[PDB]
Order: sequence, then structure tokens, then C-alpha cells
Amino acid sequence: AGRISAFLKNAWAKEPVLVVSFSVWGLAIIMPMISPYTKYASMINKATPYNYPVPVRDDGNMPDVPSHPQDPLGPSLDWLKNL
Amino acid sequence: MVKRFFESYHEVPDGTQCHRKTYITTALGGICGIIGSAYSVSLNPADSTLEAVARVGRYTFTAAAIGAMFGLTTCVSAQVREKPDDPLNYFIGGCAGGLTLGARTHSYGTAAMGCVYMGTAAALFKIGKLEGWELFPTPKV
Amino acid sequence: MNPITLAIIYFTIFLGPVITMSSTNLMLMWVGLEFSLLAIIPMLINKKNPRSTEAATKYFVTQATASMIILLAIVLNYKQLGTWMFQQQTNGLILNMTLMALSMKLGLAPFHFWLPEVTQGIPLHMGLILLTWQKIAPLSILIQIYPLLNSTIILMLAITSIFMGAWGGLNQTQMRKIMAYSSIAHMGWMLAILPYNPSLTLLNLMIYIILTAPMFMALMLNNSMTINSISLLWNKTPAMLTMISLMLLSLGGLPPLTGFLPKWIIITELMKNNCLIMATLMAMMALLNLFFYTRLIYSTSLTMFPTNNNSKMMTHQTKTKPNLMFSTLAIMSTMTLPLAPQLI
Amino acid sequence: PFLDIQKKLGISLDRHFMFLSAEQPYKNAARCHAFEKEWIECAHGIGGTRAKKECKIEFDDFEECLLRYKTMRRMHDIKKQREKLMKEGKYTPPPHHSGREEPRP
Amino acid sequence: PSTFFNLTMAFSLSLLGTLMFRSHLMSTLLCLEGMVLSLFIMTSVTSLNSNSMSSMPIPITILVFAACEAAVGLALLVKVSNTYGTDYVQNLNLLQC
Amino acid sequence: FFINILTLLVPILIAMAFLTLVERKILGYMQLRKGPNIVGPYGILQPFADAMKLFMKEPMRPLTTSMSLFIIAPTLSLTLALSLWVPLPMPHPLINLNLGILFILATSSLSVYSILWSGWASNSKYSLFGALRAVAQTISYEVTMAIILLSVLLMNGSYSLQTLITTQEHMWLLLPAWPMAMMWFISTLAETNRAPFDLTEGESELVSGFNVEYAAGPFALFFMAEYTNIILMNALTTIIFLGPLYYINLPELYSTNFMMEALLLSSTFLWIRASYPRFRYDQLMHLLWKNFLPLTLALCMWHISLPIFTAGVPPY
Amino acid sequence: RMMRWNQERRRLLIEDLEARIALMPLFQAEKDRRTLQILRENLEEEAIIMKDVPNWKVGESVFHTTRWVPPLIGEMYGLRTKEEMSNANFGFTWYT
Amino acid sequence: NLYTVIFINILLSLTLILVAFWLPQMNLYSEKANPYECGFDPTSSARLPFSMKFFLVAITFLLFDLEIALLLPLPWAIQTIKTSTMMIMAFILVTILSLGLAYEWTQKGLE
Amino acid sequence: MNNYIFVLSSLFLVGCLGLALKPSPIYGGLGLIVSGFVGCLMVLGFGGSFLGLMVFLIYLGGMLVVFGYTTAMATEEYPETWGSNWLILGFLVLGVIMEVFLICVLNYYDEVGVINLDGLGDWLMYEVDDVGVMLEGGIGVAAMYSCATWMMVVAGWSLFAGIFIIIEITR
Amino acid sequence: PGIVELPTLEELKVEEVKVSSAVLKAAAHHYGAQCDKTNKEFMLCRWEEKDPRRCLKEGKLVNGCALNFFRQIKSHCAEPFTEYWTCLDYSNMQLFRHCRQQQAKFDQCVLDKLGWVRPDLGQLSKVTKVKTDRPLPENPYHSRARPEPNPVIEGDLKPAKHGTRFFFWT
Repeated sequence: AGRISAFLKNAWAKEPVLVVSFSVWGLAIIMPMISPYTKYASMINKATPYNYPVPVRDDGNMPDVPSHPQDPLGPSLDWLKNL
Repeated sequence: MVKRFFESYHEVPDGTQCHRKTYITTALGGICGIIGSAYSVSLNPADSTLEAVARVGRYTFTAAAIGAMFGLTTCVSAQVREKPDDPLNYFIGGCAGGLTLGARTHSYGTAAMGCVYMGTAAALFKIGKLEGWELFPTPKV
Repeated sequence: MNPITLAIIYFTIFLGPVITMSSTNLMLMWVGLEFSLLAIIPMLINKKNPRSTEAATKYFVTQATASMIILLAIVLNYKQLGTWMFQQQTNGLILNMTLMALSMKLGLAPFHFWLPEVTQGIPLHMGLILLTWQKIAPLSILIQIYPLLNSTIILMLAITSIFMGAWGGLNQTQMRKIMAYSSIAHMGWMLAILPYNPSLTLLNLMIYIILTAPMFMALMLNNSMTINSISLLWNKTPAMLTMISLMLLSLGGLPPLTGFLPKWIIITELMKNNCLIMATLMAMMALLNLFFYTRLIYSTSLTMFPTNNNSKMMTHQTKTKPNLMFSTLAIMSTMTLPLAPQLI
Repeated sequence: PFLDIQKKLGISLDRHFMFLSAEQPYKNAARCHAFEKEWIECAHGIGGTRAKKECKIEFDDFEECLLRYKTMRRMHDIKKQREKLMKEGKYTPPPHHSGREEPRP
Repeated sequence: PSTFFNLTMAFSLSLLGTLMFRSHLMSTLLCLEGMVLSLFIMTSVTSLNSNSMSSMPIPITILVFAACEAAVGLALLVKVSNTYGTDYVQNLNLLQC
Repeated sequence: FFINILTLLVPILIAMAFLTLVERKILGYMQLRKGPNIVGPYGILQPFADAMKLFMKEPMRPLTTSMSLFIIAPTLSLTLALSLWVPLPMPHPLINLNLGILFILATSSLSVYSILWSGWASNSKYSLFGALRAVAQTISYEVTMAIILLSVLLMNGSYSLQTLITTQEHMWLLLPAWPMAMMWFISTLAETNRAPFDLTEGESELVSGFNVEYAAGPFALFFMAEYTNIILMNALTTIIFLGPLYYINLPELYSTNFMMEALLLSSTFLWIRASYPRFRYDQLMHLLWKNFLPLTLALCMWHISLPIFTAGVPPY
Repeated sequence: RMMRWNQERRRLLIEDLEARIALMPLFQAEKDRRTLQILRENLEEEAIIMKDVPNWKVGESVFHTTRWVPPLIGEMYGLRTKEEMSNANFGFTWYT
Repeated sequence: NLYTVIFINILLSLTLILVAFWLPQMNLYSEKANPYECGFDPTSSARLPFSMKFFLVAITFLLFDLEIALLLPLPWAIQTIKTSTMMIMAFILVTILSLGLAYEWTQKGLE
Repeated sequence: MNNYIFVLSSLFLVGCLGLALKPSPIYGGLGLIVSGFVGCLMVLGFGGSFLGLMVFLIYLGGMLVVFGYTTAMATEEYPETWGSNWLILGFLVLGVIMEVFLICVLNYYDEVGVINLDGLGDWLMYEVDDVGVMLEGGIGVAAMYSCATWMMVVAGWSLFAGIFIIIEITR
Repeated sequence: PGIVELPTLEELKVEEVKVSSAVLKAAAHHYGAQCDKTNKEFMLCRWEEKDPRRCLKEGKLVNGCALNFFRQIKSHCAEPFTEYWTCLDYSNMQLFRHCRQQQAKFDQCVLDKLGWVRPDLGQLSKVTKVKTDRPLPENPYHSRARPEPNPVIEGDLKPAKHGTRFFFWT
């Protein structure tokens, strides 16, 4: 460990450019395992209305989706606007 | 319109209308001489543009003479024998086309080999049109 | 040169045929053809003699022109049809451009001119990949379009490849150029049966690799560039002389051996097509291949040629070159005529 | 041959953008998506040779939708007959095609 | 329509340019690059007229194998030009042996 | 529209000549001289006299040249540099181009073509060395130019140049990207071809590089496109990496903040021009490709990493 | 601060896009009422134009199915003026 | 708008070229219009084969240009549902783009 | 601007003719930069602003590097221009005479075929969606990051192996 | 080959709405909160029939609902809506980052003189079930006749009859 520590210590003294590129590349490697916000961008891109979501036909099985837009029961975004 | 012109050879039977028949095979010999001289120019380049245009004119003239003598002797044999369904009428025309080939290249052994090969090629062409199974078949099995 | 680069380029020349097989989009199998082209060109120019640089640049301009005419056909099919896959109800012009550029990328006559010139540049350890493994990639498109092609243009290209591969290997006495015109003649054979049976042109392609890969291993072990250099086998190594006798006669396609079964099954599925004159012109003109392979027979095996005094040096020195693959693909080619119903 | 690697594995490396009616980046429709979807749903389970005979009306209708060739001929003929009637004098100057029209909305 | 017919006339003239050789093989590489440029223009007007956004990176992979193939040919012409001095295709007459 | 393109294009030519004036004045102040203050009221008349005098300077049609390409190069360079200015955002852009920074990157890649056209068509060996080192400056600058213009614009998330104005109202952009600003600065020195990274018009390397055979008005057009590119990419570094205050009711306060920040950035551009020794293209390709290319790729990796690290992705 | 600005800017885009997603069927009812009106103006001024030329029905569509084919830019505004045609087909693209 | 600013810009640059040409006097001679190599007779023609040595770095520029062209749709690619898919695969793509330069820097390709 | 893309594609045919009659490749690089700019505004008039502009950037960079290559290696003592040889300029005159004859025979001789010259302007883009937001082609090019990931992986591995190809060849 | 059918101009003309961008987008949340049954009903008509000629009455009464909404916001709260659109129309970006301090005045007006609730973040992008009086068509695509499949072969796999059937082998 001491030989490789003296190798990476002298590389950061002499030519630190490639080893700091490798350091922040390894930081980008170890980012999304411990990133807590990494499961929010995909559902934000799901929640943006680029298309028209087609309103479904009412058949009266269960109220899994709301029959009215502005009432807050249903799939909301109130934990996303508070971010 | 080229294929409709070239298919005027077949629906008129042999023994009649020799001028249109020799026009069709003269045009066929000219087209085959044009593509053979184009291959000869693109294989062996001439030293001059005048030499290249003399090469394509000489090869087109000799192959058109081969086709014209083949169709002329074929229709002359059809006149003198009155047998439109005879492969010997194409054998004599193919031998005369090979003799025209060997007279134009000035070698009598090549004239005899061209007589034998072009006569059996014209005999197989007339007999292949007589039985009717095509040289280029549609895929049917 | 570097083994990391050689492992990458060997994986690339493996992958390009694999992706031109696996990709069912014809744009992505054009991508596989381009992969095979770009992967095999540094292995053409690896020896860096000027004859191989000339062979690599003639190869590059010919397969680049073929790849761009193929890409013209795929983008023209996206204009006319709107889908990527070649449907049955498209025109004949795009399929004829596809056939002409695939024929030029293969090596069928009258685009035969680049193939002896490309195999003259390089020794045969890469020329196996250049001559045989560059037939897996352009014939991976023709199976996918197998009832779509114009059969007159198919059989015209096949008869010009039979005629010109018979007529181009006679005078020219280099071994790689003889095997190139052998590949042009057997290219005409396995593109003759293309609009009728795809399994039999797959069979004839497989018979060509299992014929020619022990042939190029036998030339690879001894570096026999010329007719006299393969005639020197009876002083250098007389072990493969008896096997090269049967393998040259099988690549002739004489009846008791394996290479009869290509011409026998092509005549079998062409007389079922009521194709008389073109099939007999195909089968009559294949004997000039047997003329220059009997010249190969006469130089190698059945007449011992004059050898040199430095052949006793090769007699003294031990030999450890050829693998198990030479013997097993040699016998597993040439003595499988009782396994003839189990191949089709 | 075909060699069916994606068909064996079940994962579409390039099969999911083969036709014009494939899935799109945020669902923006290709032109004649309905026509190509009707042609593919016609063409499934019939094969290519019988698809040529049976879905000929649907292939010609989809090909007319994409190339718009008889639509181009129809617009060219109505513009030529409008030009000939304008030289003749039967045609009035169009108020809805002369720029003086009431625009909706 | 008319733009695509002028595109395929430009492609036919680019094929007529790249199926002959006049001065250098570098100008044939230039003809292949113009050929694949008009091929790109064909691909983009088809994938933009059909309003298909799925087949839109097919011009990207067409340009990728275009400029990679031209890159391969430029290293090839580097090797044949520093071998031969000048890169004329009329000096390439030692492969008939 | 015509009054707008006159008040955009004629004051940018007058301000480019006055930039040449204050370039020579603050350059001579760096070199302890007072500068050209005699011929104008505190020297406000000298590059106007240069642009006047180079009109009736004699142009050159040499024997060895091709005169059509030789005269089509500097007119394309002037049209290039003066029509690169139109997708600049400002308060409100004259061209509201939807992906205009790719047009900026494409026409600055076109900016290293007229110099090669000039260096070939001049038909001198000196101009051919200047043209080959312009190719070497392309080989140096272009991929790090695109990666710095890609990765920090991924934090804005759009190639519309108008959307960068609303991004940095309260804070600057060199505070989230400080190595990207200085690496953008040393790559835009290579695109701008100023005296750290000037390697294709240098009096100590060649006889002024690619301007060997170019006299008079075409040399005035090349100098015009040169200093238009200087103030142009000073405004590019100003409009990307530093964020002025935006009030939507008052764009004039934003414009004078642009004025003071662009004057200090053009002052540090001609200060960094007149300070340093001038490179050699071996270590130009070496420090960019070996050192600063994987640092741009690794901060490009970290800009891949940032919108999944936090906050979602930027707007369209 | 880029995190806070990116989250408030995505909230701003989703607010403006929520205004768009509530505004589309007013736009869509405007859209089909115009593109049926300009096609009916094409059908009205087809019977004036080609009543003399035979075997050509007015209101004819070459598509075989009875489903609503989407009208093109050429079939929609092809009978109108060249200025309105260029403003239609070059509208978003040349507003530059 | 972009067409008319390109048109009026090339027209003003063309009339700058015309007022460069036709405004001074016109008198040339052969010693004046001889080419410049610090004032000497031509030892060789300038159009001759130049064997420059940055050729592999130039083709690495062409491949890196192609690589940044596939890198270029990234602000639209970040607006997708498959963020982890484009994340892992774009990480792989720019990693092998760095690894090609790492092999060139190892095997002395940039000299 | 009704005949805009038709006069641009005619300029494309003139530039590809100037490339096709094959001068010394310096003039071919100038004419192909002209035709690449022509194809850039050809795609940039259609509606997809990303594609033709990034291939304008690519063709500017790659044409600049092959332009440095053809002023480095592939040149001779007397460079053949378009006007230096009268076969090239006479073939240019014959080619523009042939394209005048081609638009003549497609304009008023027979007027039979899929190619039409009376259909100018209106048959340029067939249907573009007017109310939608995601109509810019950048997300369509960016579809290779999400849906068409395999050809993206294939092209990235192709340029990795191409870097290995050029370092194998040029040693 | 047939003749297309379109409604007449008197049917296609309506009580036409001429309402600009800032007055649309300023109360676009307030439009969609108070027209949503009609709004998603007309959108479900368009999405399930794929046809402009089958939704003329729904388009007429959604324009009647829109004109009732705009007459209501004219008659009740005119002054903060006129200040809100004349200050939102100054910004050419027309996002809601420039108008919140008078949007609060518009919210004060709609709570005082109207009593509505403005819809909050992320609620107008949801799918909606709305009751339709129209019966669902069995072929909404107007598709043609379905072609038959290939007649499949079923049963036990018998072996190859009398050998391998290749010439003289058995």
C-alpha cells in the first residue's frame, strides 16, 4: 500500500492532471450508489406533460384514477413541489 | 420500346420477312459489339483517343457484320428450304456468322471453330425457343 | 502488432459478421459490412510492403463503393416503402442495386478484378479471413432477400462468374490468385442457387470454407507462394501431399469426394426449376477449374519436381506448425459423401 | 442466414424501430402511422406472397399516403385547370384564396 | 420529389465521379465523402418528411461510419503516399505480377 | 429590421476599430508607452486611419496564385465574423435561433477554414506553413471547444442561447464552473488566435503567417475578422461563464453590466495576449490533447453525473 | 444554487406546461374547425373549377379506407396564395 | 432573417472587396507580383508533397470530432425516461472515448 | 421562398458536378464545403435544425482535416483547376446544359412521372405537427441514448476500434 | 376512390372566440379547473373516434363553455385580470416568473368575487375518467376486413417415410 501511495503521491506532485481526471472520474463512478436524489429525475421526466395523457373511458370499476383534475386525491406532485 | 422492337423477331415465322429479321439481329450484333468493345476499352486502354474510337468502331462493325451475315444466311436458307421449324436453318447461319468472324480476324482455323461453336449456339437457341423452357427462369420451386 | 490491438481487431472481425447476421435491420447489417471492411483493412496493410499497401487501397476503394451503393439502396427503400426491412412489394431497381453492390463486395464477375489483386498483397494467414470469412458477411444479406431478386441478373452474374473464374486461373501461376479465381468460380456456384434455396447456398458456402481453410492452412504452414513452391512439398513436408491430392480433387468436385455435392445439388435444384441451358452451361464450364487444379495435382503430388540443395536444411529442421484443425477439416470435408442426405 | 439471435434472446436490439409505426420519443406520431399500423396488422400471419395478393389495397393505400402521388397529380391537375380557367375567364377571382378572406379565428 | 430527383442525380454524378480516376485517390475519397453527404441529405429529408423521430439517429450512425471510413482511407493514403512519394493511382501497376 | 442591422453592424465595426485602438493603447501601457494619442483627441482616430489607408493601399494579384479563391477567402472571413455576431443573446437577440450555439460552434469551425484557404491560395511556402499550423490549431482547439460548450451547457440543458440569460440572474456561472471557465479561456485563445496560442500569424515564427501575400483591403478584411473574433469570443465568454443581473423591465442595467464585465474581460484578453510568451504547436497539441483533453472529458463526466446527483434535469 | 434554480425552473416549466395541457382542447377544437372549413372551401371551389373536365368527382379522395386521412400542408393550403403557403410551410422554420 | 443578414453581409463584404480593388491605381509588374519567400527566386514550387508528422493526431481529431458529434444530442438526451440507461451507456461511451486517447498516450500516438 | 429547396438542390447538383468532374482535390474541398453549406441550409429549411447543422460542423472539421491532407500530400507542380483544363470546364458547361434540358423535359415536354416541377413549395414537408412541443429533431437524434441504445453502443465501439485501427495502420 | 364528406359552412361556423395569448395562459389554470368535464369529454371524443366530423356538437358546446367562462371573468373580475394580462404580455418568454405579485391579486379576486380554487402543482397532467353518453364504436379505426391466417398443420410428428428420401440412400 505504501508503494502505490508513493506512486499516487508523486504523480499528484509531478503531473497531477491525469490523476485528478481519474480521481473525479472515480468520483463519478461512486456517485449513484450513494446518491439519494438519483431516483427523482426519472420520475420528474415522467411527471412532465410533454404529450397529452389521453383521458380514460369511465367504466366504474374502481377509482384508481380521478374523475376530476383539481381535487388532490390521485397521483399528485405535492412531495415534488416541496423539493 | 427496345424490348418491344427486339421481340418482333419471334412472332413472324421463318421463311418470310427477311429484312426486319436481319435488322433485329444486326442491331443485336451491334449492341453486343458495343458492350464487348466497351469491355475491351476498359480492359486494354488504347494509346490514343483515335485508336480507341477505331477500336470501338472496328469491333462494332465486325460484330454487326457477324449478326447481319448470320440472319441473312438464316433467312436465305429459310427461303431455299421452306422449313421454319428446322435447326439446320440456324446451323448454316451460325456457321456463316463464324466464317464472318474468322474472315474479319483473318484466320481460317478460328473461322472453323467459330463455325462449329456459333452454329451449335444458334441451333441450341432455335431449339430452346422451340421447346420453350427459358434460359432465365422464374423461381418456381 | 500489439496483442491488445490484435485481440480488438480479431474481436472486431468476429463481431462484424456476427452483427451482420444478428441484426435484422438492413441499415445495421450495412453497419456490419462496414465493420468487416474497417476491421480487415489494417490486417491487409499489416506487413507494410508496397504490394500489400496497393492491395489494401484497391480493396478499400472497391468495398467503399459497394458499401455506398448498398447505403443508397437502403435509404431509397426508406423513401419508397418507409420501413427498413425489404418487403416483397418494392421495385426491382433498388434490389438490383443491392445485388450489384453485394456482388461487387463479394467478388463475383465482372467485378472479379480486385480479388486476385487483393490476395496477391498478403500472405495466406490473413488471406483465409480475406477470401472466405469475407463471404459470410455479404451473403448474410442475400438470404434475407432471397425471393426478391431478379433471377436473370442472378444467373447472368453466376454464369459470368463460372466463365471468368474458369478462364482467369489458368494462365496466372500464383497460388493465392489461383485460389482467388477458385473463390470466384465457387462464388458463382453459391450465388447460382440463391433465388431457389437459401439452405443450399448456406451449404455450398460451408463446403467452400471447409475446403479452403485446410487449403490455406497447408499453404500457411509452408508459405508456398508459387506453383514450384507448392511443388517443393515432397522435400519440405511429404505428410500433407496425400491429403492435398484428395483435397485438390475435392475442390475440383470430382464425384467420390465432397465438392461434387455442391454441383450435384445445384444441378438437382436447377433441373427442378426447368432450367436446362443455363445449368448445363454452368456445369460444362466448371471443368477448367479442374484443369488448373489438375495442374496443381501434377506439380504437387504425382510428379516430383526438381528441388534445391537448401531443401535438405528443411529436411533436417523439425516441423511443428499445423494444428488439429487442418486434419479434421480436411477429412471432415473430403470424405463426407455417405453423409450427403444429412447436409441438405 | 437470418440466424435469429434477437428472436432467440427476446431482446430487440434493432427490431423496435424497424417500421414507421414504431414507438417514438415522447409519442410524437409519424405520418401515416394509422396506415402503416393497418398494413402491418393486415400483414401479420399471412406471409409475404399472400400479403401481396390480400393486402394489396392496404399497401397501395399506405403507399399513396406516403408518396402522395395521386394526391400530387390531383393538386397538379386542379392547379392546371384553375390556370386554364383563369386564362379563359370563367373563373371568378377567389376571395378565400386572394388574401382578403375572413380569418378563423 | 424534385429535390429527391436532383439528390439522386447528384448521387449518380457522384457515382460517375468515384467510378473513374483522373489525378489522385484523394479526390476519389472526396467524391466518396460528397456521395455520402448527399446520402445523408436523402436520409434526413426522408426521416424529416415522414416525421419519424425514431429513425433520426440513423443519419448519425451513417455519418459515423462515413467519417470513420474516410479516416481509414486517409491513414491508408498516408501509408501509400509516404511509400510512393506521390499518391497517383497510375503508379499502382505492380499488382499484375 | 434594416435600421436594427445597421445599428448592430456599423457600431460593431466602429467598436472593433476602437477595440484595436484600446488594444494598442492598453498593450502599450503594458509595455510602458503612452500609445497613439497624437493623431486623435487622446488617440481616437488611428485605426479609422488604418481602415482608410488600406483601401488605397495597392492589392496584390500574384503570378502563382489562384485569384478567385485568393479573393473569395477574405470576403468570406468578413461575412463569417460579422454574421457570427447575430445569434449573440444580448438583452434580446436579433436572430432568435432555437439552437444557435451550435451555429456559433459551426461558424467558428468555419473560422479556421478561410485562413487555410488563404494560406494555400497565397502560393507561398510561408503561407503553407501558416495554413498547416492553422490545421494544427484546429486539431488542438476543436474537440475541447465542443466539450466545454457541451458540458457546462448541459447544466443549462438547452442549446438555445436565450435560455442562458434566465439561468444566471442572481449568481454567476464561473462559481459552479471555475476550471471550465479558464479552460474555455485558453481554448478560445486558440480559436481567437491570440499571442499565447497564436501559432499561424506570428512575426517570429514566419513572416506574419498566413498574411504573407495579402496586402491592402483583403488584409484589412482579415484584420477586421480577427478583431471581430476577439470582441466576439470575449462576448461569448462573457455571455456563458459570467452572469450579469437581469431585470425584465430594465435591460439597460443588464447592458451596462455587460459593458463593464465585457470591458474587463477584453482587458484581460489583451492583457493575457501581451503578457505571455508564444507557444510552439508540439506542446500546444501536447498540453491540450494529453493534459486538457481528459480533464475536459472528466469534467464532462462530472457534468453527466450532476443532474442525476441532484435536482433533476434542466428544462427544455 | 444550480440545484435550487434547476428545481424552481422545472417547477416553472411544469406550471407553463400545465397551462398548455389545460389549453390544448381549445386549440384542438379551433384546429379541426378550421381544417374542415379550408377543405370545404377547397371542395366549394373544385366544382367551379372542374365541372367541365370529365371522370373527376368533386370531393374525391384516392385513399381507399373511410377513416379520416390527415390533411397535408399541400392539400390544406395549396389552393391559397403563395405568401400564405410560404407562411404556413416556412413559418416556424424561417422565423429565425 | 438569417438569409438576409448573410446576403447583406456578403454584399457589404463584396463592396469592401470592390472598394479595395477599384479605388487605388492599377499598376503591376512581374517583380512586384512575384511570390514571397523573403525576396528570392523559387527554389521549389510551394505545391509539393509535404511530409508532415501530425497525421495520426489529425485522424484522432477526426475520430474525436465524430465522437463529440455523437456526444452532441446530450441536452435532449438528458430529458428522457430512461435516465439510468442513458447514464450507464453514456458513461461507457465517453469512458472508451477517454480510453482511446489513453491508448494513444501510452503508445506515443500524439507525438 | 417557394422554390427555395429546389434552387438549393440545383446548387447541390452544381456543386456535386464540380466535385464529380474531379479537379485537384483542393478545389474539390472548396466545392464540397460549398455543397455541405448547401445541404446545411437544405436540412435547416425543413424544420430539423440539429441534423444539418451538426453535419455542417462535422463536414467543416473533416473537410478541414482532409484539406490539410490534400495540401500536404496529394498535390503536384501544376494544380488542375476547374478552368485550367478545358475538358473540365467544357464538361461543366455540358452538365449545366444537361440539367437545363432535364428541367425542360420535366417541365413541359411530357410531364409524365413521379417527378414533378409544377409541384413546387407545397410538396416540401407533407405534414408537420403544429400544436406539439417535442417537434425539434434534437430529441429524435437523442433517441439513440434511450431507445436505440444498441446502434449507439455499436458506433461508440466502432470509433474505439477505429482509434485502434489508425494507431495500427500509421505506425 | 370514393367521395370525402365534410360539414357545411353554416354548421362549421360557431360563436367564434377571439382571445389572445396572455388572457389565455393567464387563466389557463382557471379555464381547466372550471371546464374539465367538457374539456376531457371533447378530448375523449377526438381520441376515441379519430375524426373531426364526429365532434362538432362537442366543439360547439366547449366553445360555449369557454365563452361563458370568458363572459364570467369579464363581468366579475375585470380589473386584476386586465392588469394581469397587460403585465404578463410584456414578457416575450411568457412564463410565470414575472407576474406573481399581481397573480396574487388575481387569486384574491377569484377568492373574493368568485370563490374558486386555483389548481396546484401537478394536477392537470393526470388522466381522467369522464362519463360519455356516446356508445363506443366496435371498429373505431375504420379498419378493413381481416384476412384469414394460414391453415396450420396439427397432429403427431410422424417419422420420415421409407428413409431419408435422397436418391439412393435409405
